[PDB]
Amino acid sequence: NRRDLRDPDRTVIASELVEHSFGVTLDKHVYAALKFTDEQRTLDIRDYTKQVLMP
Amino acid sequence: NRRDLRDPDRTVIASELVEHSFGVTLDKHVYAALKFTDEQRTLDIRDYTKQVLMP
Repeated sequence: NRRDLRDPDRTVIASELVEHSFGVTLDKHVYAALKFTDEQRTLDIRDYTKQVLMP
Repeated sequence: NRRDLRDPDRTVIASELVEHSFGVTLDKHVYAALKFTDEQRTLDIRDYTKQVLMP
C-alpha cells in the first residue's frame, strides 16, 4: 500500500497472504497381459524376448 | 533584436534573463504490512522467510 508523507493519520493497512492448492491423483492401471500354453511356449516361441517382451 | 541600419531613432530593446525553476518533492510512503496472531505465527507459519519476508 501507499500513504502520504507526514500524514496526521498514521494508520497502516495490513496486507493479506492467501495460499492456494490443487490435487494430483493416481487413477489408472495400464497393462499388457499375455498367456501361452506350455505347448506353444516350448514349440511356437523361438526368441521369447524378441517375440514377446519387446511387443 | 533587429533594427533598421541607419535608423533615425537609436533606442535598443534590452533583453531579459529569467531563470526558471521547478520543485521535486518527497511525498509518498510505500509500505507492505503484515499482522500475525500468536496462533498464526506459532501454528500456521513454517519458514517466515519464504512465507512472510519474500512476499
